[PDB]
Amino acid sequence: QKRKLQVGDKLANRHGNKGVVAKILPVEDMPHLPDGTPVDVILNPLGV
Amino acid sequence: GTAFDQRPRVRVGQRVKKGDLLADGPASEEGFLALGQNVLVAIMPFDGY
Amino acid sequence: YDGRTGEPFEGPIVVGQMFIMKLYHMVEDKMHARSTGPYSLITQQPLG
Amino acid sequence: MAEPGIDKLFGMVDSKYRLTVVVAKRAQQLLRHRFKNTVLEPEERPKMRTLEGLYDDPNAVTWAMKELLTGRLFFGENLVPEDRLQKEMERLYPT
Amino acid sequence: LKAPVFTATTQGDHYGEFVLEPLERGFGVTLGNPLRRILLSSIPGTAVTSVYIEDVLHEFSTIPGVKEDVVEIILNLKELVVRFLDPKMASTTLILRAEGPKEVRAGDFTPSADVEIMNPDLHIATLEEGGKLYMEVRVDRGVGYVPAERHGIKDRINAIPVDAIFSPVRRVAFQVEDTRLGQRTDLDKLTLRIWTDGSVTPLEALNQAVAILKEHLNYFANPEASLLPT
Amino acid sequence: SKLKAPVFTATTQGDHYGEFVLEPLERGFGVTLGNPLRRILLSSIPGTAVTSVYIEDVLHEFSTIPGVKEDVVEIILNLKELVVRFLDPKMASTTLILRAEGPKEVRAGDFTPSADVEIMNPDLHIATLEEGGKLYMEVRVDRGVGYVPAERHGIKDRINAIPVDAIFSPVRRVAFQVEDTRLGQRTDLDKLTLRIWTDGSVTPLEALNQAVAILKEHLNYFANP
Amino acid sequence: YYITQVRKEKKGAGMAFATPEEALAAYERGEVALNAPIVVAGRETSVGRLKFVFANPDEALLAVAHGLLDLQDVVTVRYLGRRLETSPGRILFARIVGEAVGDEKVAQELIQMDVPQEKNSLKDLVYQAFLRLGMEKTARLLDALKYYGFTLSTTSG
Repeated sequence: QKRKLQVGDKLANRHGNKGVVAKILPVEDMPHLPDGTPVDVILNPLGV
Repeated sequence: GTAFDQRPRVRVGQRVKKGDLLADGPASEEGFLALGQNVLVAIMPFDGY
Repeated sequence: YDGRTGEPFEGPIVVGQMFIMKLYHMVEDKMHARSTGPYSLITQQPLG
Repeated sequence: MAEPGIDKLFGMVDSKYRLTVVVAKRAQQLLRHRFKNTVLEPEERPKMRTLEGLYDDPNAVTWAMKELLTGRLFFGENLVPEDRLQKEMERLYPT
Repeated sequence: LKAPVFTATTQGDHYGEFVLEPLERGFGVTLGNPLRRILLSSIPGTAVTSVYIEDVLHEFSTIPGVKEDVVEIILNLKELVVRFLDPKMASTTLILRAEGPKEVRAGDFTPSADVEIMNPDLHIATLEEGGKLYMEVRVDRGVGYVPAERHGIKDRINAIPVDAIFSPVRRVAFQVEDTRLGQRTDLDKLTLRIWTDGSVTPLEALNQAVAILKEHLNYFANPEASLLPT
Repeated sequence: SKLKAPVFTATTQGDHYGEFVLEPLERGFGVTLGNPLRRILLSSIPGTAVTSVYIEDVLHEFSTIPGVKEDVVEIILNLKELVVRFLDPKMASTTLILRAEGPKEVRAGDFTPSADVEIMNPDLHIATLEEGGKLYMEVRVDRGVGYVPAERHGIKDRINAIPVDAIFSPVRRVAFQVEDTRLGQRTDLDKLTLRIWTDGSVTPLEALNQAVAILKEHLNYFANP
Repeated sequence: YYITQVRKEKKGAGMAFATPEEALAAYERGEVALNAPIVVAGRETSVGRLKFVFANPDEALLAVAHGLLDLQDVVTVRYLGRRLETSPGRILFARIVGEAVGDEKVAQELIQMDVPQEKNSLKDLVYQAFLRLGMEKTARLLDALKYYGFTLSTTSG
């Protein structure tokens, strides 16, 4: 069973910033650098 | 229930380094540990999301 | 730059590459909902 | 978007639970006769949005609360005996 | 207040800038974005939709004399980009036969009357002594990103449907800059960049893109249920 | 591709403010139309506003008008809350005039009788003078697009008049918001609601239409020459 | 918070006034060739209070749309029935609570107008609302605030 990220799944980083994907956005949304490249994941500061 | 699966990291007719990556593991990228992805991030609030 | 509306986010944002893991848990395996059906013959309350 | 008109509804009654009990007891009758029982009729009836036009909201309790909110129904604590209450009930097109 | 000068740096099938030189104050973004939006999302392209491999039954399989496995081969195929040519062309089926010590690489596909592989090179399957292959890879005409779990494929069985990444648009950015066109020290010079997989042109994408905005704009047409409480 | 042409409801009050609700738009398009329209809506609709005032007796906004119960500031602001429609479709400038009684309170519909120019909000509390009160005014009205502060234009009709900030834009507020709506299995389709407040002058709906026309017009510049 | 917090630039000690720093003309023209940036202190005022004088919150918030001020610049404004010194965002928060409760007044009455909102400001807003206008309204207030809170903290980023 191939799986694929899903709202409800949980991503973590090496510094213990666990959390659930709660919304996938289409690239039309998503903050993007000036060059055009979009970001990928939008992580909340209030977490820090 | 994770899916351990090896992938070849070496080409046909090549000299091998003593004891070097012939193949990768399940969470491995060319011999180094690969527990996930590095990916373009932005630390900001969205819209309550 | 806000995707939704080309207008820039007022005041700079720290952006960069962060290694992020997908954990053992997934919504796939969770999430279940019953209306009716299999009642145990022993305890007589719905189970299995 | 809390319950529509509930502040008014809580004030109508002594003990709030009474409110529930009336809403329930009404949404009860209002169901056991196809809504041919409303007090509010004309253009007061609550309604529903669709892939289609405004249809009669099918929520008894929602209707029950709108109903009550118009002073048009009464709370007998002990007025009209339970024996006579199920009597003239099954009359105006019940079955 | 003048009408603006339109410019275009269409060099190849990939990449192309477009400039509107003197735009009224703030109009840079007012245009740039809905365009950018419609671009990255809605301009129709093509994708491999599913595959037949010779003696393969599901994705989680492997093929001998093939360093690759079906999964990884599929992640490859996804990237392949087929330019169509006939506009009647709704859906073809590409056929690749491979053998022996060969690096199979897109361009090793069979050429067809109305099909231009836009990114030959591109890895498909490194083959070692004794490797066959024979693929039947189906390219459909769609829009946006259709996951394989959504569409499914009945080009016989052992078919393995493939995730569809249609958009020809590869990335878009746009530049609201200062102009020299003799009015206010507060005007706009827009320049949308646009990158594409040479199957459709920056210019074409842009044109379709505006077409779409227009169509949509015209939905503000003749309105309905009017009048509000007194 | 899929998804039918959406339905566009409009619900209005009849001078200021109307809601506009075009319904099932594919994911995304909500903003894609919504925002650019707002931009155009707040920025590029043609209107008219007071742009310079002369007050007989006294220069400076920061002066003392005697006999006037208010003062130059509240007047300037009061003036900005005035709307006037230019019936004469060629003219691009007009001057208004005022002559003030003793014990009286001056409305905006106490201006110079002048035909050809139509005061849209005849009430409005402009000023007020005391017993033995004198106020004369020469107020310039101008055709325009956005909100243009005095510190920019610096319109000097006289050598004594003080220049005001221009709000030539009949739209006073644009607020829009896209929520999700459902068609069948699809619960996350865009639904854009557009809320336009205009001073009784140009209607919200007219505002919207104008606004669309500007963007479309502009979009036709993306035609290879 | 961010939307109600009031800027404080420092460039400008010799400035604000009961009686003008020279004249008003050159107090304002003081800003343009450097020297004293907008919301600076002194005694009585700031170039912000004399560069910006608005008739409506409407006129104000529009002035904020075109790149002119910043919700949190201090500016002469006539909200309700007085010339307020406020910042357009303090006007805006006031709108929010107002609009979405019904009475633009009662709101202004409840709101701790002259001070940035925080956990406690806001909790006490909610309670205060509940008490005055019934939960129904206090629900709307809640959601209203939940919404503007979110987006605002984004736009600001």
